[PDB]
Amino acid sequence: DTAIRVFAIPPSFASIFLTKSTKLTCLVTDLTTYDSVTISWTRQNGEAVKTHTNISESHPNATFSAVGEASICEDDWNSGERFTCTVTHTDLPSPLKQTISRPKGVALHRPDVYLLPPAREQLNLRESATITCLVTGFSPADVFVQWMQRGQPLSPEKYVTSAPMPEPQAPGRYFAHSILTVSEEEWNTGETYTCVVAHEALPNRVTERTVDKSTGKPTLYNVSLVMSDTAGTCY
Amino acid sequence: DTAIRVFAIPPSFASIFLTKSTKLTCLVTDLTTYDSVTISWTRQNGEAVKTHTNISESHPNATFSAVGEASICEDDWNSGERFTCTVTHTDLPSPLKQTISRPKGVALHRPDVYLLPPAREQLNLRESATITCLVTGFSPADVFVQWMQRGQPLSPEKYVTSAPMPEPQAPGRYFAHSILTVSEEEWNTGETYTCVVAHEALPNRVTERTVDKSTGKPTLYNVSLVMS
Amino acid sequence: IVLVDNKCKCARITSNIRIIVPLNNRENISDPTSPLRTRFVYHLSDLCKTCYTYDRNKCYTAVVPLVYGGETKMVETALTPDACYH
Repeated sequence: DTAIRVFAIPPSFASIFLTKSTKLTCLVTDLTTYDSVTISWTRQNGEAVKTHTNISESHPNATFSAVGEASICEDDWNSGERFTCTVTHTDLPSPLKQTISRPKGVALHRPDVYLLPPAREQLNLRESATITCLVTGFSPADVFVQWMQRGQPLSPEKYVTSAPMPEPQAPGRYFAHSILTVSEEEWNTGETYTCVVAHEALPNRVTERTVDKSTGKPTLYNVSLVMSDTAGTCY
Repeated sequence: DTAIRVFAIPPSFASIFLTKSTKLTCLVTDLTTYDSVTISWTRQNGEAVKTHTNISESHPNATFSAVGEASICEDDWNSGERFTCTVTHTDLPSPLKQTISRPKGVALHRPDVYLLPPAREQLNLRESATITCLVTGFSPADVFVQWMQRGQPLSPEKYVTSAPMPEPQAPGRYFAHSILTVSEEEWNTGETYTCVVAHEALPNRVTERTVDKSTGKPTLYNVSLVMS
Repeated sequence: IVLVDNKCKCARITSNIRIIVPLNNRENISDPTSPLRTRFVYHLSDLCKTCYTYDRNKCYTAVVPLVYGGETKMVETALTPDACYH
C-alpha cells in the first residue's frame, strides 16, 4: 500500500481476557466522505467472517462509511488464522486489500516474576507509597498486568503500566514494568495487594503475586531451636 | 498524522552529555526533492549565528535532503530559551522552527531516585541478578540516567532505561526505570553499583546513589538453643 | 500469619521460627536397623516447596519376621501403635 493509508488495529490480549471478543478493526483515513466506502473482512483462503457488529457511528472527519470488524471467537488467533480487510471507494480505481497474520511467537519462555517491596527511602518521606510489579524473563510479547486488592481490579487511573522492551540477555526475552501509587499508610497495612499477570506462555495465562513487610526483610529473628533430647514425634 | 510527520529521535540530554558537545540539527521526514537547501540559523534576539555544516549525503529514502550539526555557546542556548533553527527551502521560504532545545522552565522538581536491589528469589536461583533504579516525581520531562561501577561506566548494553512516562497522580509528575543485569557473585562481595541521574532541575545537574550487598538492613538474630 | 507449619520436621514459622530436633531416631526411617543420623538440616527454601519425626496423625509401619513353631513369617508392625489406634 502506497496511496491512502489503511489502519488495522487487531484485538489485544486484554480484550480477549477481559472483554472476550476478538474484533479486527480496519479503517481508511485522509479520504473523501462520499458513499461507496465499504469495509469488508475475509480470510486469505476465501472464507468470509461474521457480520461487522458494533460499528462506529461517528467518525473523526465525518467520513460516511462503515468500519469492518468480526466477532470471531478466540480460535481465530493462534498461529494459522489470517485475515484480510478490503476497502472500496469511487476515488480509487480498485479496492485496497490489507492482509494480517499472527506473529507466530517462538522460543516460549515461562514468565519469571520477581517482585520486591517499595524502597526504604520513600518511608522516610511519609507522603505516599508506590508499588512495582516488574516482570521479566518471558516470551513472546503481549503480557497483560493488573493490580488487584481483594478482588478489586484497580482502574488504569490508579496504576500505570509500560510496554515490554527487549531484555539485554538475549532478544528472545522481554521485560515490562507496572507501577501503582497509593498512600503510605495503606501500604503499611498491606491491604492484600496483589499483582495479576496474564501471558500466553503461562499454562493458565494467569499468575498472581503479592508482597508485604514480612516478605522483604524482617530485621528481627525470634529463632527458637528447641533441642528436645527425646520427642520422637512433634513435641 | 496529517503530513509534516517527524520520526522518532533521541532528544535526550545524553545527546550532549555523553560527549559534552552542543549539537544542533533539525529536519523533516521525506523532505521535498530539491538541490541544496536554504540554510539559515539565527537567534531570536535578531543576530544571525553560524550555520550548521557537515552535510552527510546519505539517506535510505533516496530523497535529496541535507542534515548536519551546529555547535553554539552554552550560556545563550541554556538561557531559558527553547532555541529553534530557521532553516528554509530553496523552492519556497519554509522556516522550520523545530524546538531541538529542551523545554526550559515550566516547573522544576527534584527527581527522587531510589536504588532497589534484586529479589531474594533471583539471587537464590543463582543464575543472574537485576538491580532496579526508580526515578519519580520530577518536572519537566527528559531525565537521563546512567550506571557506573566505581568510575567504571558499564556498557549501555548491560543496563536499560525506559523513556519517560506520565504519572497517574498528575501529568506534571513523571517517572522512569533503569534495570541493570549482573552476576550474583559480584553482588555478594564484588563491586558497588551506582545509578547516576541527570536532570535540568538539579543543583549540580547530576546526582548519584550507590548500592552493594549490605544495601539492606543489619539482621539482629536472637537464637535460643533451648535444651533438656 | 503462620507461613509454614511443616509437621515432617516440626518447623513452624509464624513471622517466630520453632524447630524441634529429636535426638533419638535412626538414620533410615523405613527400618530401625540403620545408623543413628545425628546431623540435622533445615533448608527453609526446600521446606517451603527424608523426615526425622513422626506425625501424630501418621502411623508408620514396617514388616518383620517371626518364628514360633513352623516357618519364618512376615508380619506388619506399627512403630507408633498408640498413634495408629496403661
